[PDB]
Amino acid sequence: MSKDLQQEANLAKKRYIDLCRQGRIFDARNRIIGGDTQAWDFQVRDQKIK
Amino acid sequence: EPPQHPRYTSLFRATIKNDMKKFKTAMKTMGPAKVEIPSPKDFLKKHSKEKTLPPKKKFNRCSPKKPAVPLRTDHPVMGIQSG
Amino acid sequence: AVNSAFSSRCQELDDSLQKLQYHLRKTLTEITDQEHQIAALKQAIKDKEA
Amino acid sequence: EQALRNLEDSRMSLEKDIAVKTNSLFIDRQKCMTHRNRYPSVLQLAGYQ
Amino acid sequence: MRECISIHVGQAGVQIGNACWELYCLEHGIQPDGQMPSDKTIGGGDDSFNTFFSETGAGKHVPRAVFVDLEPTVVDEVRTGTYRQLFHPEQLITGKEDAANNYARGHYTIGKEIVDLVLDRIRKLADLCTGLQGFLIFHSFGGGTGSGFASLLMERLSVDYGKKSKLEFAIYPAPQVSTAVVEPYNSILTTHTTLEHSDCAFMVDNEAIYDICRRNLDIERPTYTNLNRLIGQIVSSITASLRFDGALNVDLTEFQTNLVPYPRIHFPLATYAPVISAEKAYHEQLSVAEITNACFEPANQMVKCDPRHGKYMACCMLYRGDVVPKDVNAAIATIKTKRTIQFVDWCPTGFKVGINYQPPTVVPGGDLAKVQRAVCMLSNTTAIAEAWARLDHKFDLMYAKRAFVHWYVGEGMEEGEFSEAREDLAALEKDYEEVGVD
Amino acid sequence: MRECISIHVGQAGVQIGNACWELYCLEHGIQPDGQMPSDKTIGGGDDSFNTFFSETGAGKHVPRAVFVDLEPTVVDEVRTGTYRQLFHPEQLITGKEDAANNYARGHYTIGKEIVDLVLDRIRKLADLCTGLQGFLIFHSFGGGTGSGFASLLMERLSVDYGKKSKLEFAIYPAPQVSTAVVEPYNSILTTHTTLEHSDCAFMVDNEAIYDICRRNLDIERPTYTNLNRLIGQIVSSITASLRFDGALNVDLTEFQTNLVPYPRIHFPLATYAPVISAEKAYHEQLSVAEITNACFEPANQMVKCDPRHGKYMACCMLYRGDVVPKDVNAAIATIKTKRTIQFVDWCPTGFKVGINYQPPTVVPGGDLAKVQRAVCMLSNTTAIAEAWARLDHKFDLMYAKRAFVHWYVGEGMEEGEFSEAREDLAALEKDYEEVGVD
Ligand SMILES: Nc1nc2c(ncn2[C@@H]2O[C@H](COP(=O)(O)OP(=O)(O)OP(=O)(O)O)[C@@H](O)[C@H]2O)c(=O)[nH]1
Ligand SMILES: Nc1nc2c(ncn2[C@@H]2O[C@H](COP(=O)(O)OP(=O)(O)OP(=O)(O)O)[C@@H](O)[C@H]2O)c(=O)[nH]1
Repeated sequence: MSKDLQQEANLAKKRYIDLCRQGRIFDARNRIIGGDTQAWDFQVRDQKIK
Repeated sequence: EPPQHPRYTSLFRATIKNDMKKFKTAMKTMGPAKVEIPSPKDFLKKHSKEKTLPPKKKFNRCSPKKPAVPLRTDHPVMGIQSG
Repeated sequence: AVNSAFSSRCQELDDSLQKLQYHLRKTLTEITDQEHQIAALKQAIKDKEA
Repeated sequence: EQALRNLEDSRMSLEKDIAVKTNSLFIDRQKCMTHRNRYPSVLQLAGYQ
Repeated sequence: MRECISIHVGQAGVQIGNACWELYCLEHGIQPDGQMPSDKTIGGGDDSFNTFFSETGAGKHVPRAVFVDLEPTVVDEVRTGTYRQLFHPEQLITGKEDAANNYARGHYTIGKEIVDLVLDRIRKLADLCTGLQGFLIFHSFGGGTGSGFASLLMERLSVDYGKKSKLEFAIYPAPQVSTAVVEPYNSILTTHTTLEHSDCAFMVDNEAIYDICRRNLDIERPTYTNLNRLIGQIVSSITASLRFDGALNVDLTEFQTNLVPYPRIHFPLATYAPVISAEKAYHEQLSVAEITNACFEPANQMVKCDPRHGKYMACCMLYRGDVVPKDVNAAIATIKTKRTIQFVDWCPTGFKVGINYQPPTVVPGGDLAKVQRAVCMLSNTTAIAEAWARLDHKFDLMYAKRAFVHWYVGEGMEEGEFSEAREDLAALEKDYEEVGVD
Repeated sequence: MRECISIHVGQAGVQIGNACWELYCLEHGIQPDGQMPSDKTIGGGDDSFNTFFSETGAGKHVPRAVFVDLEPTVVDEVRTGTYRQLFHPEQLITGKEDAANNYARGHYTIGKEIVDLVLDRIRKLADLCTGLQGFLIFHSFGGGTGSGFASLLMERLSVDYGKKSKLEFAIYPAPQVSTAVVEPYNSILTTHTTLEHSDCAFMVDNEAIYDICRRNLDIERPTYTNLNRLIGQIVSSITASLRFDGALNVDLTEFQTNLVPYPRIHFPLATYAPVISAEKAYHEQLSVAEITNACFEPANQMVKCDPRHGKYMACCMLYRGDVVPKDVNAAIATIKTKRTIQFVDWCPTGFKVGINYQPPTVVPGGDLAKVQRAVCMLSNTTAIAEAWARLDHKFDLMYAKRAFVHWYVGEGMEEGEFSEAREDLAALEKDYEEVGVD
């Protein structure tokens, strides 16, 4: 029966990327311009000093 | 009288007989019977003993089956209309 | 959201393991070199006694 | 030789950490989601409406 | 299914593949050991790796590529690298004798006894594959071993396998920089051989690659790793359609059908728009419009050709990341209505859009940007003939004074095949203006 | 019931046999003492050993194999070995005079007074046996004591017992390697004597056995222990049908009825597919497909013959391990679809598949692979005539200048018998051509 549960688990993955995709729908709303991009450069500018 | 069966040359005579002898660089390698000491006689002749060999050829390469791309600005048939 | 958080934590833990083994192998190599050097050092001491 | 001894102390700390972390990963990677699969479905949670 | 095989020839062609497969292991989270963590992704080899790796029951992701060289120097060191356990030892086909930049020596002297070995690899890789859309040929025109050996094998894989695609990628010779003066010899030798057999040959020139680095990436001091990263990013971008999905999914078959207008000429130009230093995109914004302006900005191309000196035929754009059709169709509508971009009148539309939702991810210890909206701009224009025009006047002099011929006639070649290529080349240019001429 | 008899002639034919029961005792767990643990497997001699060993009420597994030798050197050292307590003293037939590589010396001078004694072993083994399907003859064409002695005894066992099979196994003469120049003499003598009596003669060659070793087994310096291990594995696989069962069970009679097309020619080729190093098997995968491709790869055969130089008649597959009909029948169907594989049009089907569930086990102190799916490739083709045509051009050279004849005419022969063998051979290739000609 566990195989029926894993195909339930991957469906639980599908709904969540749908939860994610609506997040990415609102991410695109934010990604008019985003902010985690700012966070990324901090490490990039950090290592550049190194 | 049994005729000797014509020795079938499934290559062999052609290849394997000549293949044994061909991959052989012998009569050469450990050393000669002696070094033929070059008596002071001569050397090459005014820049002789060269490798230059200008050949003459035009040999065709394989076939580009790939046919001509254009029709050199020509026409197919269009515009056939009937009232 | 519970399931998502669990998955993220597990991934971080795996990364930590990777770093650990990375350190271990070079520790191994370094100690081997150190031992060989100290043996050469005793030999040099006797040679100097000569 | 002192530095050498310090090196073995470092490595022994390392392997103890290895064992601890391996145990933790086994536990959480095994028990949780395997039991979590039993989570019911939305319609029967709606009561077979 | 949707899988292919990559090939790496020429001593240059193997370090580039290394970085590509180095890049490829990151997006799949491949540990250098060869296995996934306790996470359930291993099986009958059918997952995101099935199109790229072969992670069979042993759990080891086997890359679907064969690395071929003739000098053991580089291949032994990578055999002592970090992922050498991943790489199959005899897929790293090594050699003991070089081609000495000689196309023919790499085509006649040693290639005969080695191709049978690699052909065994091909068929033993052919049998395990299922869909096998085509091949990835990584090489170089100025191939120290790339020129001669690739030419023979691509002939051999063509004759037995003529029903699938063959994708060619080589560094275009630098227009004014030459690390070899015999490089023109084999380069035109390679081109004329491949024209009737190569399916899609894609080029690149390193000078403008360096020029980009200190233009926008602000790196006045880059490295091959950086160069390999961006070409590795380039091939990663075109292969993301195989990896992930998007609004629509497109394949090399569509690429082939829609990009090449007519036979022979199959030499478009790739380009990646969001090439910027991280700190520059830090306080600025990137969107579809400006990257479209940037991707069509003439100095952003890696090939020394002015598009205003030529005319456009085809353009393929591949948006990887988060996009919406609304701005995409509007922006290109502005682009289609742009005056300076001189498309040939023969094509009403020439635009092949590819959409992939997955954002391009960074590489640890990298240098690139932080991209949400990425596009690889593949395009074909008439401004390319100048390069071959640059090539011929170089060759016509040096051939007329027949330099280095003693080398090639010494090892058994002769002038006729050299003669053939020039009108074969002259055929190439004379085709280029007539397609330009409406 | 299901049993057979083993015969070992030639001083080099005994160490190879020695390994067999060294191998055989492992998969049965036979202790070198000669007894199992206290667990109840003893009786009148009826269990997995009953087909091979004779563990009577005394409880000692007695191998059903007579080792005949003409020099007490190697037979006594193994008589001082590890399993000598298992072995019957005078079943280990020792000898006091050599044949000096002379066929007729072992066939006339000394074989007379020895064959009567060894025949006593055969009948005293025959009487205790019940079904005794056939005989296992291990020898060598360059048999210093194999060639001459076997020829006489095989004649004698043929005339008294013509109602049962006799299976012959000899190292084929090394094609381009000759450790003895008289070898073409006695070899052609053996062949013409055996053509009208031998049931099924199977050949192997040492060179290709080593060639495999440093190709995929990755051993640049193996030993006889490995070489004997490989062939001992081969005979173990063919005897697994006697030992264990499978999806279907086959017998040497089926092998005989279906392999030999017509009288005379009974000389197929055997091969083992899963030949790989332990580590290579570790991070790779085994399945029916690739081993089917590997087993039909031309360089995996142990005989210096190009299959594309000839054409196929029969192919027998002995799948030992876990396989299903589905992939097996699908894979062979694709093999039938292959065009390079050239079976003779006389046989639409020539496929004899054998399935055995038991996985091939490893040997302690061994170097073999990890086998879950094995197959033994018994196959006969027309590309075999090269071997004899290699012998005759050698032989016709010496015979015209009649070297070493003073040795042979010295101890009592003439040239007529040497004459017969040449047209006896000349029949073979003229038979080979006609069967080769469709
Ligand atoms: N794409 C790419 N090209 C390179 C790289 N390094 C050098 N090159 C250039 O590409 C050419 C490679 O051709 P070759 O030099 O003949 O290399 P090869 O045929 O593999 O073998 P060699 O003769 O030993 O060098 C060189 O002439 C360089 O100018 C690199 O890392 N990547
Ligand atoms: N069958 C077999 N042959 C071997 C082995 N090792 C080497 N050989 C070769 O096989 C040949 C064995 O035949 P012979 O030399 O005639 O041996 P013999 O007939 O038992 O008696 P001798 O003439 O005394 O050696 C040798 O010449 C070797 O070249 C082995 O382990 N088994």
